Amino acid sequence: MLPKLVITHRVHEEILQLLAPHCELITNQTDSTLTREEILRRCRDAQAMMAFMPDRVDADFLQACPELRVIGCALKGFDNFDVDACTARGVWLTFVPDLLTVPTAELAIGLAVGLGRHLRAADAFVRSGQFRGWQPRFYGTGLDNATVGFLGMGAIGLAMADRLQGWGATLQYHARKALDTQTEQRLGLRQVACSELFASSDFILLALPLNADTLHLVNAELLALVRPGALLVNPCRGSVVDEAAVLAALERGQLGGYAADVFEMEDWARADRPQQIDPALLAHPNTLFTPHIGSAVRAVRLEIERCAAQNILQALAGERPINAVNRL
Amino acid sequence: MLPKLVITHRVHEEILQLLAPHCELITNQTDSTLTREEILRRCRDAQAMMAFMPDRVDADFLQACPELRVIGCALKGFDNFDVDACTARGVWLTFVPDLLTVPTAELAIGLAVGLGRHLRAADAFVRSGQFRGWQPRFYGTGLDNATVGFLGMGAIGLAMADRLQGWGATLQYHARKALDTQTEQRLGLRQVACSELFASSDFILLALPLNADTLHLVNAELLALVRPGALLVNPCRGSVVDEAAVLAALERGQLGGYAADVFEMEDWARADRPQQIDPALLAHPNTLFTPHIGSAVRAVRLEIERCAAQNILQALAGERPINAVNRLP
Ligand SMILES: NC(=O)c1ccc[n+]([C@@H]2O[C@H](COP(=O)([O-])OP(=O)(O)OC[C@H]3O[C@@H](n4cnc5c(N)ncnc54)[C@H](OP(=O)(O)O)[C@@H]3O)[C@@H](O)[C@H]2O)c1
Ligand SMILES: NC(=O)c1ccc[n+]([C@@H]2O[C@H](COP(=O)([O-])OP(=O)(O)OC[C@H]3O[C@@H](n4cnc5c(N)ncnc54)[C@H](OP(=O)(O)O)[C@@H]3O)[C@@H](O)[C@H]2O)c1
Repeated sequence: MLPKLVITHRVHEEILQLLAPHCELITNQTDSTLTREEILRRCRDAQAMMAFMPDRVDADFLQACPELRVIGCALKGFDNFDVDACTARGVWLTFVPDLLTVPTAELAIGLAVGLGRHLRAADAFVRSGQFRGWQPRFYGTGLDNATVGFLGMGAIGLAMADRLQGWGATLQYHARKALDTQTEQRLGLRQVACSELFASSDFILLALPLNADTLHLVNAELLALVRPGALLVNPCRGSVVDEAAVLAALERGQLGGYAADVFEMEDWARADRPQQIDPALLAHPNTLFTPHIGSAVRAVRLEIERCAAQNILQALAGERPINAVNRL
Repeated sequence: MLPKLVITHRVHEEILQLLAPHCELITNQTDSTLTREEILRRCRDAQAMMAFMPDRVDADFLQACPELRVIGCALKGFDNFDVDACTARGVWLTFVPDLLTVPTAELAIGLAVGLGRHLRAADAFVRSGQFRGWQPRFYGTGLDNATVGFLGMGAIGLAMADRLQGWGATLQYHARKALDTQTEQRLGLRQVACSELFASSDFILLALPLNADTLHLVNAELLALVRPGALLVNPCRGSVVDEAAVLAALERGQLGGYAADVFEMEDWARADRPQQIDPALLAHPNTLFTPHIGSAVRAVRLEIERCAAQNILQALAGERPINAVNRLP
């Protein structure tokens, strides 16, 4: 009787082969996301769960799954997992601290450039077959000589700052805690107040987790302070911004653009979670969107799955998992 | 009697105000490109011309405009301007050496990320209203741990190299003349043969002017060498590549993607240029295109127009324009 491991989404064959000698595998080798009800059913007598972005684990889920020893998350932002409840029940919660960082930072910079330069409309125009040569059109905003503000300066904030080093921009950030002097000085980063960040940045790049303190942090009040025409890029979590306030800011022309890889409709732990992205936001010309593909780099996804798998195996062997989010 | 200046495309009002005290202005303050016949009509008795990327000046053009003393180009690559004919006829030709470099480099890296990460299709999907959370589609290629190859290492090549410093890539390049060692070492650039560049790069970024030597340089022979899935980005000139060879390499799935800001159809000096981009190339999913917007940054275009205007004014005053491309008596 090997301990039962429920894997909620498809995994590489290499990962199944890695886990097989140690676990009874209850797998979902399809392209689909299963219902919460079905996931809960599978986990009833499970000793381990490998969880992904669409998964949500609350105190009630854990209570109904009394044999769970570890939830190994194949992600960085564990906002949909009740860590406190995991700890109270003696359940390890693990994440993937580094592997998602660089692919997400690359995408965020791609979105900043694409948004500033009208990539969406530009490509549509060429693809229409109507291109006849250069025109005095599609004039946009570049990074050279601009001020770029980072909200949050953890892994992704740092990775984005690294990647903007040759770009002729003035870099500033707001964080809860100051970056160490050497890193600040290396990256040419200046620490500013949150309001100052919004008032003086031409590009605003969000790099915050979603928690109680950051929920709707980017609200109407804060957006009212932005330089007219400022560009906002959200590769972190949807609910860090109030998308309705963002749309309003775009429509009044105070916000020059919004680019996002993440959306409020994805934040399952919210009882009042928006069920869709507002069609008016989707239709706005000053936007650029991606469907949570921040870590969707082909080579990286096997490594992410492997990280989660190794953490799960450590927990099942009675070790402290290397990437445990909590302490028991 | 003031010298007549023909400005073929829309400029900022400030530039009109700068020029008006010294020139009779014949303007095109619309978003349209006028016909060559209309431009010739306007330029017949003009002393000056401010020219843009859609313009083409050949021997015949100059012959029809015997009073022209300066053509001030609001651009860097003057491949559609016969400089030899200008020089022979005593006409200054001026360009903009540096201002276009940085915004074009920014775009090219944007195109590299956009192409590698299926940004075009990803955005189309989200906007459909059918987004249902994290999903299995749109897995792509990143720059981290990838080999990035630059063909050419002039202003744009160097600007791109500068901008990729923190990206965790292995950078290599081919040029006719190598950079010095200190620069190569600081930027982590290794010089390789052209064939090796194409056989070993995950991303290939073009940074060449269009001339006799570079016309169709990126042809079937070179594309046949690439790693399955290699991504090609062209921010320089369309005709540096053979777009038919590119399409074929895409269709067989050897070339992973092609992103371009520039197209063979724009290269007016070529008598055998295509008149459009192949519909099949436009229809291919592994592509990302922009309509020659390399320097389309609002603040930069203003400074580009200012540069062309200043050069024109210098020439009309009887002095050598600071950014003259040619030398006269
Ligand atoms: N789009 C994607 O595919 C993708 C991929 C990976 C991650 N993400 C999301 O992006 C988030 C950030 O990722 P990361 O790897 O950079 O996480 P990280 O390394 O934990 O960095 C987050 C930073 O934000 C700071 N912070 C927290 N609350 C703050 C507040 N109220 N004001 C200012 N700063 C605050 C934290 O500082 P303290 O240490 O002081 O709390 C931390 O330094 C993740 O939590 C995840 O939700 C998205
Ligand atoms: N998309 C846009 O909007 C946009 C904007 C600006 C420029 N451009 C285009 O991009 C081109 C490059 O721009 P740039 O500013 O980098 O020009 P650049 O500073 O003149 O650099 C071009 C480099 O290519 C090299 N080269 C010339 N012929 C070559 C050959 N046959 N083989 C290998 N290398 C060769 C040159 O070196 P040598 O000294 O050895 O010849 C030079 O170092 C421009 O000419 C223009 O056509 C496009």
